[PDB]
Amino acid sequence: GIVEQCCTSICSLYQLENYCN
Amino acid sequence: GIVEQCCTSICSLYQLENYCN
Amino acid sequence: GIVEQCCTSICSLYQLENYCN
Amino acid sequence: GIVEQCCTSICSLYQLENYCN
Amino acid sequence: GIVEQCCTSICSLYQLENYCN
Amino acid sequence: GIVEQCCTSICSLYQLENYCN
Amino acid sequence: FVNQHLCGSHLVEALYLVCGERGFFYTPKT
Amino acid sequence: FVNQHLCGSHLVEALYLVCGERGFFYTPKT
Amino acid sequence: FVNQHLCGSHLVEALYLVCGERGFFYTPKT
Amino acid sequence: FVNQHLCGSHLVEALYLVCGERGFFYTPKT
Amino acid sequence: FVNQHLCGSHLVEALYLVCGERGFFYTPKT
Amino acid sequence: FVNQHLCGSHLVEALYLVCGERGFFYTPKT
Ligand SMILES: [Cl-]
Ligand SMILES: [Cl-]
Ligand SMILES: [Zn+2]
Ligand SMILES: [Zn+2]
Repeated sequence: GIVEQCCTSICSLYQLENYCN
Repeated sequence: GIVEQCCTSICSLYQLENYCN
Repeated sequence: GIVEQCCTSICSLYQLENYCN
Repeated sequence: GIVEQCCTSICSLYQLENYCN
Repeated sequence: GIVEQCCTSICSLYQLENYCN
Repeated sequence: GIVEQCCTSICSLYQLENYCN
Repeated sequence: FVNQHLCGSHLVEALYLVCGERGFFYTPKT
Repeated sequence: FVNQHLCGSHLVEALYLVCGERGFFYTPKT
Repeated sequence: FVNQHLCGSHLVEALYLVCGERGFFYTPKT
Repeated sequence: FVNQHLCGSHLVEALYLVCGERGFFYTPKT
Repeated sequence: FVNQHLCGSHLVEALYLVCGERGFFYTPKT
Repeated sequence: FVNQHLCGSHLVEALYLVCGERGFFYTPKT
C-alpha cells in the first residue's frame, strides 16, 4: 500500500493526497 | 473530536487509542 | 518573507515552492 | 540498553515508561 | 529549570549542554 | 557535500554552522 | 502515563506512536 | 513537487502537511 | 492541497518536503 | 498500545510522549 | 550559534542533538 | 557538542537549531 510504497520505493505528494479525508 | 479532546483540552495515550483503526 | 507568508499568515505547498533552489 | 533495544529490535511503551523520572 | 531557561526564556546550545549526562 | 556527509558518515555542529546565512 | 496538549503534527505523531500497525484516522473536522 | 522517500513517522508528517484540515487516514499493511 | 500556519522547525520540514533534492533556503530575516 | 521500532531522535520523541511532565532520562550505551 | 525558544518535544530534540551519546535528562519539574 | 549522524529531514532539523534566526541553505547533491 502507500505506507509500504513510500518507504521501500518512492511516492509523490499527489499519491499521498489520495489518503486525505 | 480529537482536536478538542487532545489539543484544546488534554488527553491520555489511552484516549488517543480511540482514533486507531 | 517566508515567515510572514507561511507562519504569520497562511501559505500553500505551492507557495512554499517559492523558496526552493 | 533501551536505546539500543528499541532500535535493533522492538520495545513497548511500558518498557519506555521505566525511563521516566 | 530547563523549561524556564530554554522555553519560557531563551537559551543557547551551550546552555543546553548543562543537561547532558 | 554536507547533506551526504552527515548521512553516510558523521558531521559536527561546527560544520553545519557553515551553512547558516 | 500522562495527559498533555497534543496539537497538529505532534498530535498525528502521537497517533502514529499509539496506533502503529493498526493504523488510525486523523479527522480534525471531527 | 518532488518524489518522496518516507518511512515510519515521516510518512505521517507528510500526510499531515498534504491534507491539512481535511485530515487523513493512515493504513499500513498488516 | 491545503493552506495552514507553518512555523519554525515545522516550516523547514515543509520546505524539505516540497523542495527535496532541489534544495531550499530558509531566510527568516527575509 | 503496539510495539515500537525507534531509532535516534524518534526514541526521544517517544520518551517525551510517554513521560509527559515527569520527564525522563536518555541514556544510550557508550 | 544562536539563542531561541525551545519547548516540549522541540526542547528534547535539541537535547538529543547537543548531548547525543553522553545522554541527557529532561526534568521539567526541575 | 557531539558528532552527528543525520539523514533526511533530521539534517534540516539540525540546521534549523544550529542557525536560528540567521536561517540556512539546504543544498543536497544532484
Ligand atoms: Cl508548536
Ligand atoms: Cl529515520
Ligand atoms: Zn527519522
Ligand atoms: Zn512543534
